[PDB]
Amino acid sequence: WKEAKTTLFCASDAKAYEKEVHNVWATHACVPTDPNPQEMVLANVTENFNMWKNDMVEQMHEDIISLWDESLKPCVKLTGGSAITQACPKVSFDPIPLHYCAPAGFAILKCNNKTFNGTGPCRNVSTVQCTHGIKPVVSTQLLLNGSLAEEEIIIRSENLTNNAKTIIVHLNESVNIVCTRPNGSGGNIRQAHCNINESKWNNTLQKVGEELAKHFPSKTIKFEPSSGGDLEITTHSFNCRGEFFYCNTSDLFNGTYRNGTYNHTGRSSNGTITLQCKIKQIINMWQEVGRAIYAPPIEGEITCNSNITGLLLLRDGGDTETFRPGGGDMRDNWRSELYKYKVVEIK
Amino acid sequence: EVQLVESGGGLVQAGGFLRLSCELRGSIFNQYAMAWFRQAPGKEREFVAGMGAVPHYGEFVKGRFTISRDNAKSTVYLQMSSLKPEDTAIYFCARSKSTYISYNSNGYDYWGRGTQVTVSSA
Ligand SMILES: *[C@@H]1O[C@H](CO)[C@@H](O)[C@H](O)[C@H]1NC(C)=O
Ligand SMILES: *[C@@H]1O[C@H](CO)[C@@H](O)[C@H](O)[C@H]1NC(C)=O
Ligand SMILES: *[C@@H]1O[C@H](CO)[C@@H](O)[C@H](O)[C@H]1NC(C)=O
Ligand SMILES: *[C@@H]1O[C@H](CO)[C@@H](O)[C@H](O)[C@H]1NC(C)=O
Ligand SMILES: *[C@@H]1O[C@H](CO)[C@@H](O)[C@H](O)[C@H]1NC(C)=O
Ligand SMILES: *[C@@H]1O[C@H](CO)[C@@H](O)[C@H](O)[C@H]1NC(C)=O
Ligand SMILES: *[C@@H]1O[C@H](CO)[C@@H](O)[C@H](O)[C@H]1NC(C)=O
Repeated sequence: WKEAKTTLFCASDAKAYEKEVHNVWATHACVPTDPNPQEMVLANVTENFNMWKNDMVEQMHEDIISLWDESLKPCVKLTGGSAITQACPKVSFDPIPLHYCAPAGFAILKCNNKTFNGTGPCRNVSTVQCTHGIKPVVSTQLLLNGSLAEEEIIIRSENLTNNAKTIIVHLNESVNIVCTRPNGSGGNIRQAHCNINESKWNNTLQKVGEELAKHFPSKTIKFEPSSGGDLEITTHSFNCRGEFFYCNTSDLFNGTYRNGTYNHTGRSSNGTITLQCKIKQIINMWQEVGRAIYAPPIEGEITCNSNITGLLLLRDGGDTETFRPGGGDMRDNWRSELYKYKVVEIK
Repeated sequence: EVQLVESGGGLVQAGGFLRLSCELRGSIFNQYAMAWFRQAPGKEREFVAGMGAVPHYGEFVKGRFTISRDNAKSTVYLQMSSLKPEDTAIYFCARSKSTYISYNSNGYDYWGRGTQVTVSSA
């Protein structure tokens, strides 16, 4: 069981007849997935994992960059010294699950410890040929459409003492988020909004605040909106149906957790938290430094009904502790699903 | 292994011009945004100027500073004009964790050693 790097390959259940661009890309870039993949539990062996130094993440990153290069073609791409022009037709866009697979001579160890924080020893290890299916959802602040924690909320970080290390909050219950650009009674084709059930979110940060306090005891735990910067990271940004949404989260990350109780202080209405969103055409790229420019949005109603399954938090540096939404490095998005896996060489 | 080579700075007369530069080594430049923070004595490190896809400036800048990227030289530059005693501080180069700029110092995992800028009024 000697840890090792090697070129993984992706597998998917992509469908030959599907025009959706994830299917199209996986059709030529991945192999079909197995209906019954074998898994061999080993209750005896204990191996150490490290989700923050896992070469599987970097290989996934390169594939997703590569998928976006073939799929979401911008009208023009501006990178410092250059400007590339292409046809930018509108496209059908809906992420599908990708599995990562070890070539022969290597195996994938899977941690079965349902509260494993991503670092150190895992006592219950399995062997699989491929990971489970991971939807490559590119987003900031909120992790969408992932998998849930099995027991309690899990706090992951490379080092909770180092405030510059991103914190990944793995929820154990999804929180529904519905964003829509609706179909003069209309006035702007670039305005959208998201709805989140207030009590569901009140209960979430209550239990997230409980887990955070375990790590930062005797402190008031505050949630505050993003620090300033690029719009991609100061808002909850994500792609919906090919359109780039930027959703303001100031009413979302806005509460205090004192004396074991969470007190939401963001704005709310019919028991619902609303985020105002813009659809933007000029976006700052996450694949590399520069800008990409897209056509105006499609007609009709644009809706993404998603499941928040995790959060990206950052703690302010210095008698209190303040947490803001983070993200930006999509490697953390892949880490949040690949944490339990580790590629190993069967010498 | 990542290192930031800082250049420029030191003593300026009030109203003068100064240039700061910072070469990123052991990392792919066009993968990371770069920024300058400053720390005056007794104060919190504060964001000055940063650039990934687009430049950002701290509120106290007021169009006096220009930040730019040189991909060929893996270097980012800060041109500071109309400097004032208020601008005296240790200036730190920083490499972002990503392609994006945050104003909060915790969006950065690599920091230069810091160079003193002192603005003297004769
Ligand atoms: C290991 O994980 C599997 C997966 O659910 C579980 O069925 C089994 O009981 C676990 N074994 C140990 C020793 O924890
Ligand atoms: C989720 O975790 C919290 C604490 O992290 C716990 O109080 C709650 O019961 C869990 N939800 C379940 C097990 O459905
Ligand atoms: C995860 O657990 C390991 C060992 O059990 C510990 O060293 C590490 O600090 C933990 N990390 C977090 C974020 O709790
Ligand atoms: C965690 O962060 C602190 C402060 O940033 C640092 O001093 C410490 O060495 C880090 N822990 C480890 C295990 O590297
Ligand atoms: C979000 O909305 C508030 C107004 O309610 C505004 O002050 C804040 O700057 C907005 N944030 C961003 C990143 O646009
Ligand atoms: C929290 O929400 C209220 C109402 O939306 C807002 O006025 C306040 O500024 C927010 N807190 C922040 C942005 O820190
Ligand atoms: C999340 O998944 C649902 C159902 O699979 C889909 O309708 C929605 O568009 C997805 N959201 C994102 C941001 O991909």
